[PDB]
Amino acid sequence: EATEAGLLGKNIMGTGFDFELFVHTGAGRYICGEETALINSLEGRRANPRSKPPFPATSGAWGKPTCVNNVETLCNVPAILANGVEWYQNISKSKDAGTKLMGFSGRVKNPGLWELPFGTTAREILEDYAGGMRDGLKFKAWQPGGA
Amino acid sequence: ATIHVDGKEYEVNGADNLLEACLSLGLDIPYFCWHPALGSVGACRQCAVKQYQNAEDTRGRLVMSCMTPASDGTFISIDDEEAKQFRESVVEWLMTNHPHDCPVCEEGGNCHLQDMTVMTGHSFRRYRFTKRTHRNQDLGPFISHEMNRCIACYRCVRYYKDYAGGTDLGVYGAHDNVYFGRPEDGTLESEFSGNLVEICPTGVFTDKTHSERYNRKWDMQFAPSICQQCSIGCNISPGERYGELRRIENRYNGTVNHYFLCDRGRFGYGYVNLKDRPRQPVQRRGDDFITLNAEQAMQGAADILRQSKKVIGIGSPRASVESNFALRELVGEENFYTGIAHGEQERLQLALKVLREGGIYTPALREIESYDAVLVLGEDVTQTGARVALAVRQAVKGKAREMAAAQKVADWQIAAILNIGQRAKHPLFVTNVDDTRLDDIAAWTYRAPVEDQARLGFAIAHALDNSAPAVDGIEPELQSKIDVIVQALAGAKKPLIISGTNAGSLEVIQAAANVAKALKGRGADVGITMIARSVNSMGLGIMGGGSLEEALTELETGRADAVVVLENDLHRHASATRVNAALAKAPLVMVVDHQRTAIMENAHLVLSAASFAESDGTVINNEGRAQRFFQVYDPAYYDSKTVMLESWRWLHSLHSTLLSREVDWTQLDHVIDAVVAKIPELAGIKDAAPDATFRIRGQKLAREPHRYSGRTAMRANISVHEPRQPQDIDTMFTFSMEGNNQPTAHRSQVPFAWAPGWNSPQAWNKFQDEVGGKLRFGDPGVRLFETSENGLDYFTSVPARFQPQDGKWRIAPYYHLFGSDELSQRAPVFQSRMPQPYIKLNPADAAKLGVNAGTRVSFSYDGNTVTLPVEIAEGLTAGQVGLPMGMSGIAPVLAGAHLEDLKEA
Amino acid sequence: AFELSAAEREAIEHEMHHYEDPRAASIEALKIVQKQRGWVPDGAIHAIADVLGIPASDVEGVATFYSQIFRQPVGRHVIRYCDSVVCHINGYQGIQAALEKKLNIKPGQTTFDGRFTLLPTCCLGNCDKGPNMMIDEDTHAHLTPEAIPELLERYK
Ligand code: SF4
Ligand code: SF4
Ligand code: SF4
Ligand code: FES
Ligand code: FES
Ligand SMILES: [Ca+2]
Repeated sequence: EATEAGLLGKNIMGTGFDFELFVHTGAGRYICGEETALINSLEGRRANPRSKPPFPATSGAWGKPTCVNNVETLCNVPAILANGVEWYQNISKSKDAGTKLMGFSGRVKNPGLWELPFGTTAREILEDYAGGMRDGLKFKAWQPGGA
Repeated sequence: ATIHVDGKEYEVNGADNLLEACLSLGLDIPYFCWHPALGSVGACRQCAVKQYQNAEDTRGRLVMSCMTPASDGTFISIDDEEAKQFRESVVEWLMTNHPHDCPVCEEGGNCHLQDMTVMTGHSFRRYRFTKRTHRNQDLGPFISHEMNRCIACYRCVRYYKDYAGGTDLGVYGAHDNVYFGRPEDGTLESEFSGNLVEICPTGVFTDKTHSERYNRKWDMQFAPSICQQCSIGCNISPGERYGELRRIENRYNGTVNHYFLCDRGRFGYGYVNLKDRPRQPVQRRGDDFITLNAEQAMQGAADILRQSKKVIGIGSPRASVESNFALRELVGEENFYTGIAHGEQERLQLALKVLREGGIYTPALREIESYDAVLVLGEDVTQTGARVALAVRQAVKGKAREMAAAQKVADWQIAAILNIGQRAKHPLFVTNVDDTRLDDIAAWTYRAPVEDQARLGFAIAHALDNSAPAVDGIEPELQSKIDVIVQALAGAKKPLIISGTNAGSLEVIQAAANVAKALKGRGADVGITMIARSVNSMGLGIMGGGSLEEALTELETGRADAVVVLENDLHRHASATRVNAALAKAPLVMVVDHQRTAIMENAHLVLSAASFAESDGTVINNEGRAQRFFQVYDPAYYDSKTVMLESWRWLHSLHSTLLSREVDWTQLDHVIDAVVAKIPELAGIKDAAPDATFRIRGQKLAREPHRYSGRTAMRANISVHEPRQPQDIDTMFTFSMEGNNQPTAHRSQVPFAWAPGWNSPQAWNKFQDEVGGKLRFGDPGVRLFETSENGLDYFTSVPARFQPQDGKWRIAPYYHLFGSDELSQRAPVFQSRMPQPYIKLNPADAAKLGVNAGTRVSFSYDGNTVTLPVEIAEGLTAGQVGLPMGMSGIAPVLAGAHLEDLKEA
Repeated sequence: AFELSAAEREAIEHEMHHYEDPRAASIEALKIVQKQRGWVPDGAIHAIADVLGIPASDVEGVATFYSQIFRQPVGRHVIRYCDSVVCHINGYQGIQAALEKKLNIKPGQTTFDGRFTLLPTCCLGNCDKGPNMMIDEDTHAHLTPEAIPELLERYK
């Protein structure tokens, strides 16, 4: 649809900047998530990571400078460039600027996914956003990041 | 740079790795995945040390010595608590799943994993769970494979892919079920697969030929010798036990053949322990053969030579300099004929003229890899001598190396270099009759006859310099390819021109010399190398003499009634019927040889000469350097009836008994004095190894390690009374353990690599001033040549275009690696590896003959209609039939010769 | 005796049109062979190596490295049940026992009629919706051991 609308191709809305987008569906190994091993798997090789400090920003995929970014980083950048920078610094009074897709999972009453600003404690998320846990559970432990 | 290890200041290189800098200082850091010739990866974590930035620090950080650059201001520590217990944990993790089969392992006392397990000091086992097992694979007749012993250090695939360029072995597996090998079962088609025995620190890839008739490393009597299979002259360490040669090891030499051998030189030692070898002086009288000792055989041979009127000494390129000169002194100097064809001798003389009179520096094997472009003219480098082809592979990778170095990344991390490179290759232009194994990395491959390759070289030389003679009839697309070649060569800082005498024509050598002169005339740092046929063919050319055909005419005419053939088959260098008739017409034939050849029949006397495992001698490289090989064992230690004396010893005693009627068992350095006092061109060979009266700190050098076993029961099956150790007056070596193999000894030639705590082939790093570089206290062999001030002239003789004809067929050489040498094909292990004798036809030629692939056709040479099955070759040209040189019944003289009557059998 | 169909060659060549290096399309070529034939046979490695130009060792290593590139023959329906920790808390041992009692096999093996092949999977990315599984690129969440025979009867 973006290619049909004149974007994501050659001379995007009369700029001369040429960009082409592709989707590479991997077969699946958890080590492919790391950036150097993602680069190695993108080149059709086994997904072994690479040593540092030869960085991907200097020599990545096929010896060319590359940048690997998460989905949420590239979902947060267009809101930054569309709404401003001072607005992005003025949504949460914490050292980590911006919003994060947080949420609890595992025998919870409402295990879901909600976008919340940084500095929000896990307790309020668990008791109101997750709604607490189910009947007969005492919440003996938790893990901030997934596994 | 200045670093501080263990609270002690050291001065190491700045751009190298910390692991190699610490190993160059004699310190001990265990390692599994780093190799000096393969770069550094992180497949293990064995080289861990503790690094500090400031002069004083408490915690530090556990880093890898092969990933840390040896920069100015690093304060690393090795034998602290944390790094030592981490290395102990890593060797514990390697012994987590390792089979309990050390005494039934081919490595045993040659295993790096044992050395680094003992060095870390880990004996108590806390692992109680099950181990990991794998199946096995059949990797041909050379490399025995078993996967249980592996530690996943990735050195095998790193060598086999990045260094050797092989497209067979690789990594197939997962987290713990990681496999190293081939997707199917079959022979490794790479010509460098035999270096996996020493590349692998474990017993995964082992020597099958040494697995049969196996002995341990400490039981091996070693010697420093030279490989006699082709002209590259790689320094080897043959090692024997119980009177038979058992294993050839790679001998380190930083100028030629640093770390890797080829398959032919590694596995073609099966001819010296054949049971049909001449072990006695056998003389035939009447119609039956009698066996003599040395004394009365020498007396009888001298009597028959005295009764003769003229003696013809036919040398061989396989024989040493000392033996050929001993023949040249036994017979007259005016009549001494080199055992090669007239065309072969002309090509060898032209190659020597280019080498020592062309004014162009000839690179050694190590410094071929530092050149910026390679042009190979008419030479199957990957099949004649493959070590230059491996160095060409490294020179091709040099472009990726220098492009990575332009990005300010270190040179010891090969992963980043191959990351930056990405199939970026230096210009490699190979010309041959058919496809080569270098075509995978070559910038261009030219499939054409020998005359067309020579004309291509003449076109390259004319485009590089207009003073060269022009060649006409060049097609515009071929002219564009010439333009591409010359603009790649003109932009190269250090171009290289490779040729050889195996092409079968003089004009290819002339074209290579013309291109080298054109590159030198414009100020480039051009090098030129020529791959000769046999191990000491260039020494035979330097000594010189008549061709074999001149000797055959002399024998057929009747001017000489006595012929002495030294270590020559005589059927590879001339036609069989003519040689047989000439030898039958001669009233006296003496054959001084170590192999049962076809000329021993109807030969009046056979002298049991000694092979390179049983003789001392000097061989001259294709580069031009003169190295010398030493004896491994005394053949009379077991089965004392046999003598098996050296060829030069036999001929010199024959000459002495001819003159003074007395037998003189002389000494090797006397023969060296003779060759440096008689031949001024050979005056430099008394600098490779010193005199026999050379003892460092008073004592000699040991053939065998200090733990030589069974010294009082090795010969007890025939005599409990232990014989005296064989006294060696020829060399600086004693035959038993009381010599010296200390790494810090003032010497250039090392029998074997053994250090306390280092029982592996990775113990060679203690014998070098810097690891992975040159050998300490110099290198074996001296150059014997200097770059001439004034070069040759431009060779005006440009050959014409090869025009095919229907009646006459041109024989195209192929030179299979395992079948183009008599000494290689005499080995029983090469028979299951070598291909069957075939012939090669064009599709158009097969259509005009009406035959299909696999059908026998009969061709007539020397009046013999012999039949061979055909193969369809796409790269071959019309009017040419392809033949494997060096085969049984197919002499290498036929390369460039014509063929008639190509009829279907 | 393996050979490549015309559609396979067109798809593989169009995939190599998307990358600078033809080596980068090896995983997608193996995936195309998997989508057409169900698994990657021995001759397919050499076919992909000959089409792409990379050696067969690299293709074999790529095929044997990634989990969802099957080299052993599988059934017509690959059941891929979650083996991770969130579905462990939500309960995957019950549905594993239900599958083992229904198909009468062990994980990693196929049924005798070739109808199903049971396999654990690292994760499905559907952690918030309870235990999850995939059958023939069809995902299922909020699973119960009682609904396993009902869920398994809609596949051929
Ligand atoms: S087979 Fe040998 S060289 Fe290869 S990874 Fe294993 S231990 Fe290292
Ligand atoms: S490779 Fe070394 S450690 Fe392994 S079984 Fe052989 S001798 Fe023992
Ligand atoms: S390249 Fe030649 S000299 Fe070197 S090991 Fe091989 S056969 Fe021997
Ligand atoms: S030697 Fe293997 S990590 Fe350095
Ligand atoms: S843990 Fe099962 S879907 Fe992620
Ligand atoms: Ca001797």
